[PDB]
Amino acid sequence: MIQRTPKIQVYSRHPAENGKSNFLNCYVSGFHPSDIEVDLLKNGERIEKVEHSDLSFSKDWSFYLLYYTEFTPTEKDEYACRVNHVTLSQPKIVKWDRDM
Amino acid sequence: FAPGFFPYL
Amino acid sequence: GSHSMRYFFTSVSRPGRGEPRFIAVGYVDDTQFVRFDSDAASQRMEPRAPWIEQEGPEYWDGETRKVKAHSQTHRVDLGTLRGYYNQSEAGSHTVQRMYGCDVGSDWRFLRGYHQYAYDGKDYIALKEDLRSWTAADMAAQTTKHKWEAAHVAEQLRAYLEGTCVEWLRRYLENGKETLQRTDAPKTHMTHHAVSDHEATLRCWALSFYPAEITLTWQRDGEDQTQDTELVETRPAGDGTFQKWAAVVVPSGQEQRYTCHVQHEGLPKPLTLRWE
Repeated sequence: MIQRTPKIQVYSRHPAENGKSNFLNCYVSGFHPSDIEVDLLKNGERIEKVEHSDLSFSKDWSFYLLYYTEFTPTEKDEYACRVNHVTLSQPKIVKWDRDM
Repeated sequence: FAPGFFPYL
Repeated sequence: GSHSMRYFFTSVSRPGRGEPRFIAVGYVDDTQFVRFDSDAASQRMEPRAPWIEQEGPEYWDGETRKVKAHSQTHRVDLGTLRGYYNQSEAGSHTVQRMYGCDVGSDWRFLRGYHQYAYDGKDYIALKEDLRSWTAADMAAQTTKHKWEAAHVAEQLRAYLEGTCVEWLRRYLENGKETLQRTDAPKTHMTHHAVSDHEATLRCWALSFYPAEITLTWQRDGEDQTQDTELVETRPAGDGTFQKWAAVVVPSGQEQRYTCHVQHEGLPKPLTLRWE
């Protein structure tokens, strides 16, 4: 069976500013097949209010999805995206960096 | 507006 | 500027965990406007953009009847391909289907699309002439012969060159505020020391629409494509897009590098230099 590994980008909607509300995004793309687990974490803990876009795909047939949640960045709080998929032996964790 | 004809493989 | 309409459909079998999952989505350029999900409670086509929301009940009812009908065709199709490849009933399989039309700057038909994939690979596709088919293999030749005898290509061509384009234009007019908007990227650069003799220069483009953009770095006016890290264009969540490009520079050489930005919303291409 064809199997393609997801590209992962963790980022905010607006340029981060301590004390101001925004949205934290985790964009997953280029993967196949479609089952995938995507979580957003706050200082190691899984956030509960996470939404996602409707499954869609690119011209090469690979899938893409957007996961997101409302958040207010702080100097100290650390955020990350954790993804699981058949192509990965372990869960892949990407940390949010404000200049990325 | 989606097409209204439904063919089968 | 050129425009497009597209419908993307996904069917996934779940052997023994109820019927297959079916998800349908529709787009106008890069803005999504409708969806259908077989696991949801409504069982109806649903609005995903504010401008389609006040189409009346006759539109919604017709789109719901059509998308249900497509769902059921994909339920039969999964069994048919299972026979064509002589596969067991215990594996999970995926069928994908797309169709669309592109119009040019004059809003006139430019091109039409219709194709299928099975488990991630091309299965059958309508050619650009809208009269012939491209069959990927032996199983797909069987579908092609069926479709040729039933004159399916003729039926698709009248939709792609007629109906598709008419409703695309209607949507372009009704959602004009959203759909005919051009938002130029807000740009800026960041500088960060990685070591005592190298630094990362990052070039950003934010809040732009539509998605298409060209963003590159140059050293003394010469292309730096193999030394640039380019991320994929991505959604901000509010209908706009984002993108960045970075290069690692030797400290002291910042002034040799230029970031070049090209986009529909800009009067003239942009040239930025850290200084």
